[PDB]
Amino acid sequence: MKDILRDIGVIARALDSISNIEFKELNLAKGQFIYLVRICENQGIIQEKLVDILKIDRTTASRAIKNLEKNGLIIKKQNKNNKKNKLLFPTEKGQQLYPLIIRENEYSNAVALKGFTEAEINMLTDALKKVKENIADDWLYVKKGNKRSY
Amino acid sequence: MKDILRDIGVIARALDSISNIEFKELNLAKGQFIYLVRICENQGIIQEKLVDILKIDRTTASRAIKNLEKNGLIIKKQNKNNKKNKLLFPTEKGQQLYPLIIRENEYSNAVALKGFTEAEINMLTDALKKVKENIADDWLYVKKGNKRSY
DNA sequence: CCTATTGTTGCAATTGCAACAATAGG
DNA sequence: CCTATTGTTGCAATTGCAACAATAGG
Repeated sequence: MKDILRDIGVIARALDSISNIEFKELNLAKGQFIYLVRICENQGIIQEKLVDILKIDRTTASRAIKNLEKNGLIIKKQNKNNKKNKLLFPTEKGQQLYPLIIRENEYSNAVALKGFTEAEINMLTDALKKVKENIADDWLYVKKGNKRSY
Repeated sequence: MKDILRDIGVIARALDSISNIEFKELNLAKGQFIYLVRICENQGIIQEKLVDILKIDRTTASRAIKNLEKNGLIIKKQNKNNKKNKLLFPTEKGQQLYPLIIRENEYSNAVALKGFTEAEINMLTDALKKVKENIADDWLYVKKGNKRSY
């Protein structure tokens, strides 16, 4: 069985570090861009749903989202039928940053996917989607506190 | 073209968070285990070379390597020919941790590579190798300070 | 002498395990 | 009432852009 955890970890460290440095121009912090991007596509969704689809810690997302709302990029309004859910909507400062973030994310994507044909990227989109699903259960299994057996 | 950066970010966050909590029992910090894995297999390596292979910040490294030596997990040695380079070697408690660490990583890799035939993982190893190489230039590009033009 | 390497700290922010809250929804 | 959901703070870290120092190797 050949390792894959290493390269995927390397590739993510680079792409995230590039995005952090480039987005510091737009005053976005270390990991704050992954939230607003997802919040802009799915308007009004909840911390717990983002925590699930993004696979980050809940407390880490809580304070990181507190700044995006403090610094005026998103707004957390509540629903009349739910006293606990906080529906996270983007502001006009956030709606204008989304087309720019898509360009850095897409240009970094084109640099990373340089050399692949249209069929090769789909074979890689499917392979990564499968790996993302295979690891989803064990992430919450360890996140809850349960001990793995190996 | 389709997007690949998003899934790669999710997979690397989950695999890292799983490894962090499970290596917390072995008194390794938030991201310290990635260094010791490489130092054990590359004895006499320098901190700068690790920064290049792992694609993490140089300041993030140096501060983290300090704890690795401060907590007796590795050792910083000086050479005769070079008063600038610090050849990094693991301690004895560092060597005994290596077969355990590549046992959790090995199993996390098997969970991630679930349902792939032996050929499908090679088509994935070779694919991720290019993506790692394709992004190698642009990361040091931005890290050094030069602005990127789309 | 000169420039790229190799390596460290000053703030200042993020990160995340506990540990604790409070509603949802039976 | 009960339990899963959803959420925030306490606090001790790591993390990272500046701003530095110091030898390597011409």
